Amino acid sequence: VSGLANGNGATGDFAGSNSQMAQVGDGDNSPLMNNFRQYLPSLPQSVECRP
Amino acid sequence: MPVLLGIPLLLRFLGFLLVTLFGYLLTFLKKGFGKIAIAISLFLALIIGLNSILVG
Repeated sequence: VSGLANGNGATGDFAGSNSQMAQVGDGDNSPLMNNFRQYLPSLPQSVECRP
Repeated sequence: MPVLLGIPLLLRFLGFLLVTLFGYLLTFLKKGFGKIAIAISLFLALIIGLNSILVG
């Protein structure tokens, strides 16, 4: 239960949730919340000012 | 106070099992107070961790 939170891993009966907890993620990168990023509205960029 | 030939050894044995079993309960108590040490540590480490991302 400590290894499914530290990110060290779990061996036993808690060995199925080691692939469910890889989808959650670690830090800022989350495989689950990066599925939403192929569908982001395309906003224009920033260029210098022309009259 | 006269007694039979085996009674004094039944009375010494019924207090060996008790001290052994009361010895195991102690071992397990101490283990469970170690879980609440791991738990607290974890929580405070996840807080200190988020801080370092956000301020960056």
